[PDB]
Amino acid sequence: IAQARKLVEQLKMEANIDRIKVSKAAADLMAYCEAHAKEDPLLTPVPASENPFRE
Amino acid sequence: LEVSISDGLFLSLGLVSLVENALVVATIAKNRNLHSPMYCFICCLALSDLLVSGSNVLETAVILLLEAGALVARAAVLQQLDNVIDVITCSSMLSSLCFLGAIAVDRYISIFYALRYHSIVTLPRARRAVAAIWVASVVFSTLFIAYYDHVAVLLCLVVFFLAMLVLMAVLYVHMLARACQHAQGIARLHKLKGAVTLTILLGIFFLCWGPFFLHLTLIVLCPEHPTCGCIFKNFNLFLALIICNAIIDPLIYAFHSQELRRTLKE
Amino acid sequence: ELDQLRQEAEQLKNQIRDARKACADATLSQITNNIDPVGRIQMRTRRTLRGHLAKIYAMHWGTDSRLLVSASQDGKLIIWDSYTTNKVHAIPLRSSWVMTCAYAPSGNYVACGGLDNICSIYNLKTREGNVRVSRELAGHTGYLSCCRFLDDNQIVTSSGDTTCALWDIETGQQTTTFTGHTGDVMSLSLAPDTRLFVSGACDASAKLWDVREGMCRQTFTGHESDINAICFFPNGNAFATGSDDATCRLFDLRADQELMTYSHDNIICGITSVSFSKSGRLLLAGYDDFNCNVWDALKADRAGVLAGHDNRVSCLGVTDDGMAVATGSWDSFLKIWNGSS
Amino acid sequence: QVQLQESGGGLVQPGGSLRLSCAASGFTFSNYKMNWVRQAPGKGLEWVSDISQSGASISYTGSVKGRFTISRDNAKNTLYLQMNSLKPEDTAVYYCARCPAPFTRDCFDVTSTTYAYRGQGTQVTVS
Amino acid sequence: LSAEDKAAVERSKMIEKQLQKDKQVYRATHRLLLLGADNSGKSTIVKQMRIYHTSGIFETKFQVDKVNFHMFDVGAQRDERRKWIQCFNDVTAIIFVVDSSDYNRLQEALNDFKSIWNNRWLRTISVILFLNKQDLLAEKVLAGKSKIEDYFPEFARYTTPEDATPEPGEDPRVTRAKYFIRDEFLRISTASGDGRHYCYPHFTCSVDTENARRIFNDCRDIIQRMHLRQYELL
Amino acid sequence: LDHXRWK
Ligand SMILES: [Ca+2]
Repeated sequence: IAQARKLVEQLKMEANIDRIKVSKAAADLMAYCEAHAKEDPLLTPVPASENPFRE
Repeated sequence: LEVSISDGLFLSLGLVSLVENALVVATIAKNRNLHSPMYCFICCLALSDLLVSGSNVLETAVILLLEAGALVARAAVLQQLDNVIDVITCSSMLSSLCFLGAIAVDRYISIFYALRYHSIVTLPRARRAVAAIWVASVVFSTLFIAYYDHVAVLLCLVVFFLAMLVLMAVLYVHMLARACQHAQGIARLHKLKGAVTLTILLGIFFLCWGPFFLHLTLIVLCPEHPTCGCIFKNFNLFLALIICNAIIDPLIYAFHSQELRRTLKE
Repeated sequence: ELDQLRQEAEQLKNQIRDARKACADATLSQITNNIDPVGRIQMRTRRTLRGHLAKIYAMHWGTDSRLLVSASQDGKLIIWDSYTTNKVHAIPLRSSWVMTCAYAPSGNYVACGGLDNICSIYNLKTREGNVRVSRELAGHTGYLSCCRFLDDNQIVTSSGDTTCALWDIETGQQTTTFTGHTGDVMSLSLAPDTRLFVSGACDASAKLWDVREGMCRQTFTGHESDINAICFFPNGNAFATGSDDATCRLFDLRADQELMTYSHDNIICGITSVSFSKSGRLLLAGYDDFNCNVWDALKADRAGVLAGHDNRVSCLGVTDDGMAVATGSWDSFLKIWNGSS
Repeated sequence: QVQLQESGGGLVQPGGSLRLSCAASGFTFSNYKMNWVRQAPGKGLEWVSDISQSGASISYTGSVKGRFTISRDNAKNTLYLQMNSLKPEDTAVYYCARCPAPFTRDCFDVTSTTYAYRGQGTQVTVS
Repeated sequence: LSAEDKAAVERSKMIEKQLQKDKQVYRATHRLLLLGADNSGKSTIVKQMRIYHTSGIFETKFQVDKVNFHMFDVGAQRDERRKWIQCFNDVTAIIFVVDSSDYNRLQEALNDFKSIWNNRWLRTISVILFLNKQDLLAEKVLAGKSKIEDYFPEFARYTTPEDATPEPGEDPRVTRAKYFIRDEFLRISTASGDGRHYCYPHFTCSVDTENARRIFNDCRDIIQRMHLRQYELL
Repeated sequence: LDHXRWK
C-alpha cells in the first residue's frame, strides 16, 4: 500500500542498468578535454586583437 | 611668545594635506559604487581642502622662490598674483566650512526624518547644493578680497564662522541626545562613544579654525594694543592649523568608512 | 507491511553500492597524475554591468555569446549587450522576488520566476515593439528555483515543492511532472542533446531525468548536504554539483558514481553556482565567501581565483563560445571576466 | 548516502530509563550541529534537545530539562539521549536529526513534516 | 559610431532615465516580511492593515504619515524554509507574530525565532515581535486551568521586572506571565545580537488599530539606530 | 606678498 512500493520499484529500475569502469569514464573525459584544449579561450587565451571584451 | 612656522614646515604640511585630500577624491572618482549624497558631500569637502592645501603650497612656494633672489617680477603684477591666489584660497575655505555644514545637515536629515530621507535628500539636490556652495564661495571670496580693508569683510567672516559653529553644534548635540535615548532603550531591554565622537568633531573644528577668526576679530576689536599682540604675531601658526584641519578631516569623515578603507588599501 | 519494503529497498541499495564499487577500478586522480597542469589561470574584470538596485539572484547568457539576461529582487530583468554595456531591454516584473531566469535558445523569448510560484515568459519582439508577458505558468505549489528552455515552446521548471515539470507554453499546461525528490529542487541542467536533464534537490542527491520517458533514470548520492548548483560536463556524460558541503563533486552518468571531489580545507562555505568551460577542463564555482574559484576538473587543483565581489556570488555562467565568464552577486553588479596573453 | 540509524527505543514502566543511540554515516559528523526530535501519537513533531559540534552548548525543551541528557562522541559518530525519569507523556517516536549545513548554528527545518537529514526513528513507550 | 549603434545608445539612455525614476520609488518604499505560525494571527493583522491602504507570496501595501510600506506574507510554500528565507536579507524588518496563548507551541515559536535570529544572511535584519492574542493569554491565566510551570519550569522563580508598565487593572499573575514570555524571546535576542540588529517586543491583540503606528515607529528607530551606529554616535 | 591676509 504505502509509497515505499514506488521507491523500491525505482531502485530496481536503477539497479539493472549497465555500468562502465570508472577508468574508462575518466579516459573519455580527459580525451574530450585534450581534444578541445585549443578551442577553449579560458584555458588557452587568444590574443587581445580578437577578444571582443577588450579590443 | 612667537612660534616659528615660516619655512619648510608650512610647505611639507601642505604637501601631506594634498596627498590625503587627493586620495579621498581619487577613491571616489574610481569605485563609482560610492557616488551618493553622503559621500558626494564628503568628496566635495576633500576637494575644498585639496584646494586649500594646494593654493597655500603655491603661495608659500612662490613667496619662497621670490626670496633669496631667483625669480623676479614687478610689484604691480605680483600684488595681483597675490590677490588671485588669496581669492582661490579663501573660496576653498568658505566652501570647506559649507560642506562641513552640509555633512551635518545630511546626517541630521538622516537621523530625524529617517524614513523620508531618500525623498528629502537626493543626488540631484546634492549636486545643486554643491554647485550653489561653490558659486557663493567664489562671489564672496572675490568681494571680500576686493573690499578687504573695510571692517565689514572681517566682521562678516567672523560672523560666518560663528554661525557655522552654532549650526554644527546644535545639529550634532541634538543627534547625540537622540543616540543617548536609543542607548537607554537598549539598556532597558537588554538588562560615551557618542560623546567622544562629538567632542572630536567639534573640538577639531573649533581648535583648528577658531584662532584664525579670533585673529580677524582682534584685528577689528583691538587693532593696535600689546594685549592682543601675541595673537597677531602667531598668525602663521593659525594658517598651519587650518592646514592641519585639512589633514584631520579626511580621517574623521572619509577613511571612517570601512569601504573607503578597503578601496584605499586596494 | 512497510518493513518488508523498507528492508527490500535496503538490500537494493546495498546491491547498487556493490555494483558501483565493482566498477570503481581506478580513481580519476590516478589516471590524470601524468597530465600537465593547467597553470595559474587569472582573469581580469573586463566590464562591470551596473544599475540593478537590489541583489542579482540569477543570470543567463544567450546562444549568441553576446546578450545577458539578469534578474534582481528589485523586480527587474535587464538584458545587456556585453560588448557595449548597452541595456537593450529592462522588464518590470509582476513580483519582485525573482529567483530564476532563463533565456531561450531561439533568442526571442525570456522567462523568469520565483517566490510567486509562477513562471512568466516574456516575448521580446512583438509587432508593437514593446515587451509583454506571453504566458504565466501556474501550478507549481512552491517557489520556482530554476527554469530552462528546451525549445521555442517548451520550458522545464524546478520548484520547492520537490517536483520538476515540463510545460507546453502555447497551451500553458504541464505535459509531464518529475517526482521523487525529497526536498527543494534547486537547479536544473539540460544535456547538450536535449533528451536528459539532471537536478539536485536539497537532499544528498542529484537525479537524472528522461524528458521523453518522464522517469528518473539514475540517482547520485555523494553529497553531505543541499546541492545548490548543477552543471553538465560539455560531453554530456558527466555533471558537476556544488553544495553547502563547501565541496564540488563530479559524477559520471555511465560509471554511475563520483569521479572526483573538489575541496580545499581553507574554505568552509557553500557553493552558490557552478559552470564548466567549453573544453570542460576548467570548473568554475561561486561561493558564499565573496569569491569564485577555478578548478582543474581533471586533477582537482585550485588553479585560480576571481576575488572581485563585495557580497556573495549568486550566479555564474560561461558563454557558448567560451569567450567570457559572467558573475553576479548580491552587491548588485555583474562582472564580465576574460584572460589576455 | 547520508543516513542516521536511531537504535535504542523500547517499552518502560513510568520512572524507567532508556538510552537512545544514533549511529551517523555518510557525513563529516564533527562539523554538524545535531538534535533529537520526537512525535507523540496524533501530535506533530516537536524539538527535544540540541548539541553543538563539540558539546560547547547543550539545550533542552523545558519539559525535559532535568530528565534527559544528550551526549556525543565525534570519534565513533554516535549521538545519545540518556533518559532518566520517563513519564507517560514521553510516549513518542524519537528521531535523530542533523542541521542542514556544517559550521553554522541556525537549526532550520529539523521539525519539518518531510526533512532529508533525519532518521527513521525509534518508538519509546512508557506504559 | 553611426546608425543603429547610436540608436542603441539612445535606447540605453531612455532605459537609464526610467531606471532613475524607478530607483526613487524603490528607495522611498520600505519592505517588511510578515512571518508567523498558522495559529498566530498574521492573517487578521493583514486584514486590518486595509485601514491604512496557488500564489506563493502575498503583498500588502499600506501608508503611515506619507511613508509607504510593503509587507509580504508568505503563501503556498512548503514548510521547509531555509532556502527561500534568504531572499529577505535586505528588508527593513521581520514582523514576527506569536500566539502568546499556546504554551504547548511557544517552544517551537522560540526555536523558530532562534533560527531566524542566528541565520547568517538575516544577521543585519531587526525583528518586530508581536506577542499577539494577549486577551486569550489574560483569560487563560485568570482561569488558571492550564499552568505554565510544567511547560517552562523556571517560571516559578521569575519575578516581574521594574521595567514593566502594566495596563490598568492587570493582575500581577497576568502581568508576570506576559513579561515572562517577552523576556523568553529577549534572552534569545540578547544572546547573540552583536549590535548589528535588535528586536522590538510589542504586546498586541488582533483588534489593535495602532499596529501600523507601531511598525512605523519601529522602522524609524531601526534606521536611526543604523545610521547613528554608522556615524559612531551610538 | 604675505602668507594668507590681515596679518
Ligand atoms: Ca596672500
